[PDB]
Amino acid sequence: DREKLLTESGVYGTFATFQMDHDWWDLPGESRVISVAEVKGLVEQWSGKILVESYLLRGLSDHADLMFRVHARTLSDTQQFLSAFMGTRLGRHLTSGGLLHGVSKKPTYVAGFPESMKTELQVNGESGSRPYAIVIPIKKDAEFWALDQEARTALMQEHTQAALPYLKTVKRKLYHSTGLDDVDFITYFETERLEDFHNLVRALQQVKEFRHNRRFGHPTLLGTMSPLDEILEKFAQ
Amino acid sequence: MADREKLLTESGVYGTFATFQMDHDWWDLPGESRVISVAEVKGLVEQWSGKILVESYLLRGLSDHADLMFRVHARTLSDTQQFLSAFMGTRLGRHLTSGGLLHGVSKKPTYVAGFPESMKTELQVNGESGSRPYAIVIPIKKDAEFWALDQEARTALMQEHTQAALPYLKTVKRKLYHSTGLDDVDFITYFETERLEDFHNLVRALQQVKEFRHNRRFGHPTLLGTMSPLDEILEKFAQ
Amino acid sequence: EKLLTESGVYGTFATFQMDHDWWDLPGESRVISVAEVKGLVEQWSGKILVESYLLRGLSDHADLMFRVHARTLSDTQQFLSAFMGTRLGRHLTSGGLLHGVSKKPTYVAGFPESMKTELQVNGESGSRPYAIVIPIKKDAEFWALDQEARTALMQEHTQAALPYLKTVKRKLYHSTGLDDVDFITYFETERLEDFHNLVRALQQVKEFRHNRRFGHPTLLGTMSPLDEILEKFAQ
Amino acid sequence: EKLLTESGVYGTFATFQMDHDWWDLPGESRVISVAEVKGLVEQWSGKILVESYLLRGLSDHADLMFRVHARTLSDTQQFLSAFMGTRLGRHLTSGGLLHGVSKKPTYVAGFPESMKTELQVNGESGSRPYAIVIPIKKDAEFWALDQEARTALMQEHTQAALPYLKTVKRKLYHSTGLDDVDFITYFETERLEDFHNLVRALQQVKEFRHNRRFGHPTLLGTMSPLDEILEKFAQ
Amino acid sequence: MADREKLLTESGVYGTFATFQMDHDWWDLPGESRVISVAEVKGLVEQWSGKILVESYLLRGLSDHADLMFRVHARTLSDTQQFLSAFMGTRLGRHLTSGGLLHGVSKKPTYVAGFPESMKTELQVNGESGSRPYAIVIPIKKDAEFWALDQEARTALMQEHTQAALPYLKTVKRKLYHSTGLDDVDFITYFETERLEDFHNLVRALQQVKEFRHNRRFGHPTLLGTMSPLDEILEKFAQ
Ligand code: HEM
Ligand code: HEM
Ligand code: HEM
Ligand code: HEM
Ligand code: HEM
Ligand SMILES: [C-]#N
Ligand SMILES: [C-]#N
Ligand SMILES: [C-]#N
Ligand SMILES: [C-]#N
Ligand SMILES: [C-]#N
Repeated sequence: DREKLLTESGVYGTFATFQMDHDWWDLPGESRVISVAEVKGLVEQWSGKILVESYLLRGLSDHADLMFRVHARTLSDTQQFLSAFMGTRLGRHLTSGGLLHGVSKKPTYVAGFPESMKTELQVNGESGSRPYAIVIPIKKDAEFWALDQEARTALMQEHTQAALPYLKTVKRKLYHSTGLDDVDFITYFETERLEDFHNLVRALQQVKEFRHNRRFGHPTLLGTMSPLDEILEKFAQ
Repeated sequence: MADREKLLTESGVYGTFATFQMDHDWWDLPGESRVISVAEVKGLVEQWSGKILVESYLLRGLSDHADLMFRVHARTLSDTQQFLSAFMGTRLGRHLTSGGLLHGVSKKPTYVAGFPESMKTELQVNGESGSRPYAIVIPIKKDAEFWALDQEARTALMQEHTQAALPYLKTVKRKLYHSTGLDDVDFITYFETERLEDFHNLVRALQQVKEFRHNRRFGHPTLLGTMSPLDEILEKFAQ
Repeated sequence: EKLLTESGVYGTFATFQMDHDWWDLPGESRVISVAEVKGLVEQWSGKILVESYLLRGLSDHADLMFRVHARTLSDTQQFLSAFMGTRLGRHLTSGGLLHGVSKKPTYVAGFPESMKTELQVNGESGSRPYAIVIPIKKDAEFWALDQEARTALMQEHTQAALPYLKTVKRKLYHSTGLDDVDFITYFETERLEDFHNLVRALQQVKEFRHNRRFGHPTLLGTMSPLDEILEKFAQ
Repeated sequence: EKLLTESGVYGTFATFQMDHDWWDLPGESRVISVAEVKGLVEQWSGKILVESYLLRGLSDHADLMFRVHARTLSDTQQFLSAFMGTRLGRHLTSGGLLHGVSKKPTYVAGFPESMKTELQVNGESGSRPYAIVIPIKKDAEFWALDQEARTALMQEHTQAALPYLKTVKRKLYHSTGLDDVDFITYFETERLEDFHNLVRALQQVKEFRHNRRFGHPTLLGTMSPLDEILEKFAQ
Repeated sequence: MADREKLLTESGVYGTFATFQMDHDWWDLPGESRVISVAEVKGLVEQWSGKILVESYLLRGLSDHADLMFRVHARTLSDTQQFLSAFMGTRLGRHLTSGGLLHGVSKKPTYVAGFPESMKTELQVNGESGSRPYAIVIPIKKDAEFWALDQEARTALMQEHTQAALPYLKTVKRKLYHSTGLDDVDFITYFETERLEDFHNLVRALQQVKEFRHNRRFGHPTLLGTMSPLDEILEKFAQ
């Protein structure tokens, strides 16, 4: 039910990044192929309860080789899966990178937008395989929360407005992360055109809302989306 | 039989949050050797069950760079020190990197007396009846501004704080430790909940009151975990 | 070169540091590993451009840097993932990693016609020049400004730098959204004291105070062919 | 004794953490290592004073702390380099390291005569008391004030602390120029709840807002003879 | 015999500060093997005795996370690069974790000319005649404001700076390297002294002038060490 998890509300989303130790290559090739096999099996073992997608950060994001985007209706399940993964022979040679959670929620400000804008917001992304993926954690300043509903709705309409020209070439998803870690939002983007995504962020950097981002990125995780087998394959030969 | 509940609720009781992370080499130990290690620890906690209260949380896979957390109640910190030092001594403890470590006294309320009587009434309910609830720990440091204020001013801020939280008194258990002078934070807040989505909302609500902007440090780290008996946690390290 | 001057070309800066246990390897093993990499680079020399810098002894916690030009970052990813896969790469701790596309000038058009002319000069005729890389993040104020305001700030920026237009080669990469910086600046020079003066000069204009992040890290190295660098790793 | 109260006596705070690979050592080798250190300390007990604190289980990433007094830092350097040279010292990752000279009072003379009187009492009747160490750095503003202004700030500081003069011993080291802090504060007490109140009290005076750095780390430990501390690592 | 001092006093001479920390595995080497390693380095330095000047400082036990520091003078940084790369290559170097690394040009005074003639006279004095003095290194970054100032304003600030420091020209040797553009600081300051208490007072004095508040970065790290010949430092790593 990928359909259900990727779009519904109440679905927790977790982003876990990992980096491979050096002593992993001190292991003989044989030991490594077995290790890869263990993990692929574990992920397949969980495919019933949760969704797991893989990203190659190696060579695009500093100090990170692999990232999982995990959807689940409870974080407990996500915990059980991640603790197991980190337990495997492969997991034991991975230094845990960033770990961020956030629930997907129903839109809060879109209702107060022009009806013509709601129409355009119907489109989310393109039809693409092995797209780039970008993840940007966000913390708002105290000011942002002090604002009243009308004020923020105005800021968001300005945010949305600037982004409309990229509505097709950049898929987007927003996770509400407050209280589960040190950020207010987790933003997630898929795109085949990074030059568009770059322009999309400069455009958003010029709206008013932007200056309220006490934390913007750190880390800004850039990677290529790919099946788990092809990623681990690189660590076996 | 045993008034264990006193430590968990009484005032003057020091409360300590110690996190640990497991080394990679812990699995170089044979599966059997690891299960023996669990028993060593389980016994040690039981040996101390007279002097202190110890509760366990699985942080692995929810909190970055942390696998295990203990919430230790004790009427003096030397005792907590001895136990934690002993724990780190067990075979298992020898393969644990000490993570964050925070202390704080639980005290009788300072501002609640100046609230409306209807508010004092509602604050009697603390949490739900739940087993294996999520647990959250958020360290907090107030800015210099906050301390410069007078009692009346602060009493007003906290009354606003309480009001914002009222819709969540049931679905979120709470406890506050006074941590100033024992480390680099002023308070240690601790919460149990079965619905994190509520807790998320509880925090968005508090983010919008006045008091909030006086938190020079809020979280960093924000420790999220599952509450569970010590056996089941250590069991996981024996696969 | 097509990649070095045209727009739309991604530029990537990847830093590496050599592990201690690398020298525990026997002399033979070290030289064979060197050969593996040299081959990998030529293997990619068709799809991408790769240049090397010895940071060892000039930049802290860094021995080596690659500047990789490519029309897609996927290629750069594949190459870097491969490089770190070689026996040599397996003894390298990934240092800093930054990407940025080369873009068509945004403010130069609004400059005086005499200034546009002078900007045609970029650098000197030099081999094995020093190289410097300085990442930059602008503050929120800077983006809020209007085109005229920014066009003005940059014109003052350009003005301060004109006396160094000859002795300092320059290139600017637009890095926003691919990492935690807005620009990646890259400079080649034979005279660092000139480059030092160029930066002290720029520190005094208005624009400068809008650089929320300036350096961190400031990567200083000598430019050199890949062979000569790895050779030091063949002792 | 001699050193703990006179001026011109440098005081050094050194923290250490025991590595994991220490428990891979056989039990005997560890006791021999323990014996080594105990000897080195007694060997130096003539020239300098050294005291021990068990931070293990009270301060994160710290097991042991030394408070070393000496009339010159040269001596303290020699001792600390030697200590870290010992078999045990080789299994300790150095934590924080801070220096500060003990100096004669600067602001106390301008206080009320009744206040000078009360400050004569310093501490309690305690054995194996808790110890707290808090580094402090003042902001630029604090130094900009004139002597009269600061003297007022200190008098408000002193006033707030008077109720705790008996249950809390204090010592102040002047650390500017020997590291990245201006002051190192050190306190012994049997009641932490008192010390807690002492710090909550002082947080409310005016002076406090001038502390650009407060703690980081705030080292909490129990004071104990070196023998009983090392004993735990010989099991 | 050797005009070594060309580097220590001339302008246009790059000065580089490199710190190192000794790995744990260095003591796995047999005693004899370590002494040979010392000889290798002593030789490498003497091999370079033509092109550069190298001085050594023992940071072990005075500076956090650092054992050894080199102050290297060279007319080009490439030479310093090659030397440091060779040094880091030696048997000894292979067991050293590279700490901080900072470069800076020695330049002729910019503000001293605009001072009173009585002040220029006093500034002729630099330091004392002392052996094995303490050494301090403080990296510095000025804020944007400082550069926005005009020459006259900065000259005033520096004259106030100089004035505050006049009482210490005897007990504290000083040197200033202009570091902007070679790393993340604008200046590298270097001091030798037999009396740290004097150096301490010197810094409180400078903390009270106007100029000081423009130091966006001050120290971090503040490197304190004892100056000594390379052999006696390395000698300590052989026992
Ligand atoms: C085509 C691109 C984008 C579109 C259409 C878009 C639109 C929106 C909309 C409509 C909302 C609020 C809707 C609601 O909660 O009811 C929102 C929220 C948000 N967006 Fe975007 N956005 C885009 C790109 C981006 C980018 C590139 C970032 C980069 C950081 C970003 C960061 C955020 C954050 C942090 C929020 C949370 C604000 C809040 O709800 O309080 N968005 N976006
Ligand atoms: C159901 C949820 C909550 C309720 C009913 C509640 C209520 C209260 C009350 C009545 C006090 C004053 C008690 C006293 O010290 O006399 C207080 C203090 C405090 N609360 Fe909460 N609160 C809730 C949630 C939270 C959360 C979610 C946080 C932070 C993440 C938080 C942080 C604090 C802090 C730092 C204080 C100490 C203020 C001080 O004594 O100076 N509280 N709370
Ligand atoms: C001889 C030396 C230099 C010259 C001639 C020069 C000239 C220019 C020019 C003409 C532009 C406008 C680009 C455009 O219109 O898109 C520019 C942009 C820029 N320069 Fe330089 N520059 C020099 C050195 C430097 C240095 C040393 C730094 C930083 C350490 C730097 C940082 C930047 C940045 C961050 C931008 C992009 C600003 C923006 O597009 O918003 N430049 N430079
Ligand atoms: C019983 C408790 C305390 C007493 C009686 C006390 C009293 C004093 C007095 C009289 C001075 C001025 C010394 C002089 O004239 O040179 C002073 C200095 C200082 N105290 Fe305290 N204090 C106490 C606790 C604390 C605590 C708990 C802290 C920090 C958490 C602290 C931080 C400082 C600092 C940073 C200075 C140096 C100020 C300066 O010289 O510029 N003190 N103290
Ligand atoms: C006896 C001690 C000292 C004396 C006589 C002294 C004197 C001077 C003088 C005359 C200058 C002007 C140099 C020029 O024209 O370029 C200067 C520059 C400078 N001094 Fe000192 N100083 C002393 C100590 C210190 C200390 C202890 C520090 C920092 C911890 C320091 C930081 C600086 C810096 C950063 C500059 C460069 C400012 C600029 O060129 O914009 N000085 N000093
Ligand atoms: C915005 N997603
Ligand atoms: C609120 N504890
Ligand atoms: C300037 N590039
Ligand atoms: C106050 N020492
Ligand atoms: C002034 N050095």
